[PDB]
Amino acid sequence: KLLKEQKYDRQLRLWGDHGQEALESAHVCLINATATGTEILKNLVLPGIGSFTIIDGNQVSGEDAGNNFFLQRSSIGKNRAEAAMEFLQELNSDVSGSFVEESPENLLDNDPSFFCRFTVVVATQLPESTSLRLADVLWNSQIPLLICRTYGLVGYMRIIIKEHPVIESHPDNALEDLRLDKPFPELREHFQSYDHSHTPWIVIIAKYLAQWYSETNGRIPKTYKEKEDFRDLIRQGILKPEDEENFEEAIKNVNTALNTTQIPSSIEDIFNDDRCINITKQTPSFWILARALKEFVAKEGQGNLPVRGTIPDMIADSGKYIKLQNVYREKAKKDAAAVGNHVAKLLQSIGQAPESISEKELKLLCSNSAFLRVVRCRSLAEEYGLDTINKDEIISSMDNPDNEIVLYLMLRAVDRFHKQQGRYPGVSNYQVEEDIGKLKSCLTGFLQEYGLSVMVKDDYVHEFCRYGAAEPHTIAAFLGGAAAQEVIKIITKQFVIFNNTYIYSGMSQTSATFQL
Amino acid sequence: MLIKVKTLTGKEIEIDIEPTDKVERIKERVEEKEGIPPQQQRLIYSGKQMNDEKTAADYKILGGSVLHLVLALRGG
Amino acid sequence: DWEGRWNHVKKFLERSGPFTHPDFEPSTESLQFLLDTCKVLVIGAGGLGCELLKNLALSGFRQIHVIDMDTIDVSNLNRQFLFRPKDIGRPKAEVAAEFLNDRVPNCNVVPHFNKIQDFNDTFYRQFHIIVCGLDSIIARRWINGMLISLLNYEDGVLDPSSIVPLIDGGTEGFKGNARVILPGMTACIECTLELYPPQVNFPMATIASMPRLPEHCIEYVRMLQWPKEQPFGEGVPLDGDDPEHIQWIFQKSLERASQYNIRGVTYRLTQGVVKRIIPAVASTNAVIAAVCATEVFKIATSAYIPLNNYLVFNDVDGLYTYTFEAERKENCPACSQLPQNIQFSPSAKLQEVLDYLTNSASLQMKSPAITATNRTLYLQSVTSIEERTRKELGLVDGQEAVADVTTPQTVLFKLHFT
Repeated sequence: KLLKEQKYDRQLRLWGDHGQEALESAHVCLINATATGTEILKNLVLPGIGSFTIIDGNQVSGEDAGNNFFLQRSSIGKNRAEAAMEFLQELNSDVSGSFVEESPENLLDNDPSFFCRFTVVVATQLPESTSLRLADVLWNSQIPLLICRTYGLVGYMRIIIKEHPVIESHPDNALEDLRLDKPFPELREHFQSYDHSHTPWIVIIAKYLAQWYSETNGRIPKTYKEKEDFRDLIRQGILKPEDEENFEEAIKNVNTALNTTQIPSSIEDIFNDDRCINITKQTPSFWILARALKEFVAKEGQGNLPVRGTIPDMIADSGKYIKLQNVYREKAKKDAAAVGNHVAKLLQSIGQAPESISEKELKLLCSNSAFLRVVRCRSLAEEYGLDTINKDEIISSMDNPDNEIVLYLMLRAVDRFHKQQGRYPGVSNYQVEEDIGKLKSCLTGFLQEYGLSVMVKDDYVHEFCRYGAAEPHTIAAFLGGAAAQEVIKIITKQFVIFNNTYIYSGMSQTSATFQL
Repeated sequence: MLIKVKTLTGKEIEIDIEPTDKVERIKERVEEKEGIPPQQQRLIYSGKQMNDEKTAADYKILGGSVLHLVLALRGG
Repeated sequence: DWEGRWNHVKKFLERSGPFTHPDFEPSTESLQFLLDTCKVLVIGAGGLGCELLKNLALSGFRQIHVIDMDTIDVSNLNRQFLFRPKDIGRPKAEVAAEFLNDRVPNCNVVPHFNKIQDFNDTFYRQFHIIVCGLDSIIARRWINGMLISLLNYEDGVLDPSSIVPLIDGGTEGFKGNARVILPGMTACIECTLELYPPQVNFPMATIASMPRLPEHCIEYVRMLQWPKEQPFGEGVPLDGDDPEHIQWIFQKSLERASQYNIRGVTYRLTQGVVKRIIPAVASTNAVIAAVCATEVFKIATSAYIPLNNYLVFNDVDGLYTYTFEAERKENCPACSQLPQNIQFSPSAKLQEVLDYLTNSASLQMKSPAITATNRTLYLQSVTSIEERTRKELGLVDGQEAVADVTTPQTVLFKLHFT
């Protein structure tokens, strides 16, 4: 019981207990159990994912046991899905594994509805046909799909979720919601209420800010100067030349503390989304909370989001800091209640129970009010569609003969070649020579079929033939790590997922995200 | 002069600087916009890792130029 | 050893290509040579370490050594996949080789239950490439100097065959980096030493007088209250892994917090603060180790062009990576071909050097020691120090130098500034 918390400590410090819960309740579906799939799954079993299921029809080959850390020589000839399941199973006894000795295609035929069991579906090393088909089925089924592929020194990764909202965005670095520019009553009263180093830097800036406001009525914009001059105003207040570290600290925070209140552009857009504007019994929890946030802004929020209620640390008297800290804490608590009301009303006008949304959810939302984020991925169909193909992005990126998107195009060509030739370029050594041409033909065919006026160095046509469609472990491993975390993001809904196709080049040790 | 600095998540914000400003200040601009303590900022322009005591001019920065915030990690 | 096994590798050693490193010669004999003769040393065995071992093993390496002074702990099991609960208590390097040598048929991993400082040049010269998955800055700095001291300059001209490629990986939460160092050519660990963020240090003034955060309460019960009242017997040190010690600190912290009525003291935070814990997960380590491994392969096979010394990665917001060629400081106290020729005072007293070395952000040495000529000035490293560990005559005795420093394990080398 408590033994788990010891085993998962290092990660609990990242997504906390609730994240861990989400994870231990999920069920993942890995399509092919190659190195890529095996590595991705490895990074999910270790963390303690609830349960997984491997769907592989293929038999473990010689080269399969050669690049997979979860298939031994002893399992060559057996089912690749079952073989891997056993070895992966060993990593964590708290994870329950399962397998299906059939192909994706087979399942998509005899039973499409099968994938509705899964929280997420990770597919690896699939051919165009199977992807487009699976992508389609799952898109309609509302199932998150992540297509992963290792080809030579290239890592491919495309995520497909119609809409993924996230509250606990977890931003590295944000501005403090101190709001000196638009103080609230309680805050103002606190400042009026006023061991020289024992005084919080905020109260310091507030005092001199008030003074400056009298002798001006000005807020102190004029970056380069006014702020710089505001500093000198603070300096002329240091105890006869005693020291004052916090004073000098306040002077440094002046670069921040001035304007720290304004609704984030990204949130404005959430507010303006049809999903937020037009609510219905259909509307999911996230959007109802977003509306409540918007309503708040309009009414008691008076133009801004609920007060965060958290302040940075600051050299100051033990009791003074704690008092200051409560002013925000208490205010925040209030704004939260206000937002809460708007929720209940909204729920009622929809017919849902006022308690359809926990207080926990409410409190968390209000803390992250300024960091909400929504991601929406284009369907795989829209990308492959002749009219919808986002050529603006492709052509634009291709302005660099070596932009990672070269690799994307090459992958499409390789796919064309495969659809065409029924096999991949240069798999056998002697085929290389010949295929280099046949491949460029497909490349050009592909580029024309979509009207993509782009120049692709012939070098890349060579390289991919050299690759012989190999699945190098170190490459598969890289992808395995990145993919797993995106999957964990989907499950926990705790961070921000990349938007659409991610491309990694082991050659240059570089990568980029494309589309959207 | 209008330069761009890419965050450690590749955000990329735009900043106004005159070739006379110190690297030190370029960081203040970044903080001012992103809330990233200058203490933990490490800027990189074409290989050189900008010393916050020199000037933007010192590193041949010009309008369109792009700076990158970077880091090195301890764990393993 | 069996049909098909190395197919995923052969293609890169048997075929030529557009991006192949110049010295590359496509060969059918290459693979076997790699397997039989290329000696690679992995430093560290816990996340990056485990991951590294697997990557190299499945890439065509057999002659692999691993150093690691640690013992398996329950809290390694969420990412260090070569250890099981049954192995808890055992030596990491041991279990790691044990596992790998079994999982990957003919691997020949040799474990070394030691700390990098136990060895000397003789030992490190043995390897063709060294990959790190260390967990401290000091260690990276130490091994960095060691690989540099192996350099051999034939009359100012560096002999290339004395260069031992050093690939370093780092991790911290969802962030990580990888770099490729060619001592005596590429920027060294020292050259980029300032890329490491500052460590959040609490001024004791607030720790002892004005606590505000739970961390302050805990830092107190650990830094002051424990010593001041030998909790588990006199002389007995605080063991951050001792559940009972943490329990005592957690307790005394709840009390201190309650005094200044600060909320937020949790058992988990107590461990974090006491152990200066870094959040970690399997995913990030997998990514960095994979990059580093790929780079080791390139270096050993010339199948491609080696990364240009630096890559940063971040998972929090989508997927971001910045790759860049870090400039090699020409005055690197470490990789500088010649002595560090720089005077920091006309000629007054001593302290005004010990501090320059200790605080200069580009040196950041720890309890250094200066040697003149052939006497020792200050040392810090017991009584031997004392005598001299407690000046203008000598602050004149050298006159215009080659004063000679050595920092406590910061470097294996003896840094010679003038």
